[PDB]
Formats: sequence, structure tokens, C-alpha cells
Amino acid sequence: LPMSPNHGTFGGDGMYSESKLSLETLFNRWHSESWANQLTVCGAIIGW
Amino acid sequence: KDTYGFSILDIVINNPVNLTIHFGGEKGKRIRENYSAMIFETIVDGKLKTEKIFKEINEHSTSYTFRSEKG
Repeated sequence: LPMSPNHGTFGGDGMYSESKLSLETLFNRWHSESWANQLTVCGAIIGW
Repeated sequence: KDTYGFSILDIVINNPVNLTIHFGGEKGKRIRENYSAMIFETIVDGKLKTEKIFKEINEHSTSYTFRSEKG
């Protein structure tokens, strides 16, 4: 998952921060749902 | 399925030429350990040789493939 370190720090980017931040729910969903054996979550927080 | 991660029913029904067992996740690791434990033991000349079936499979093997010419 392409994750951002900054979620609204810069602003003026539409819903970019919303998309990236909500992409972190997959860490919990992996444990809490029945798709753990088919997908593994690797959130890469991409720097500058 | 639980031991070696393959379906004898599926093999009988479809006669696959190739069958890839994947060793991902905890279940895949258990299947890989079952595959690695398979040994061919033989007392030849009074000495118990222990050849290993699936010498390819190790702790880093992510998959094994049964091959066949036709099925």
C-alpha cells in the first residue's frame, strides 16, 4: 500500500490525505476479517 | 489438504499435468514441514541411509511443483 507520512499536513490536495490515511485501516481489517490468508498488508510510508 | 495441501478428488477429476503446492502462511508452513519430513530410509549393507524426498524443499521454499508428462 502506498501510504503517506503526512495526512493533511500540506493541504490543498483534495482527498489525498483521506485516501492515504484510510488506507491504514487495512492493518486492523487483516486481523478482523476473513481475507488474511489471501492477502497480506504491507503499508509502505513513502518519504520525500 | 491439511497435510500436503492438495486434493486427491481434484487430481482424480481433472488429472492436472502440473500441481503447485504453495507454502504461504502458517498453513503453508505446516504443509512444507510435512513435505520436508518425508524421507526414504533404507538399510543397505547394514547402514541406514536416509535420503530425502523433495530435496528441493527447504525453509525458504515458497512452493513445490509435481510434474507429469501427460497427467
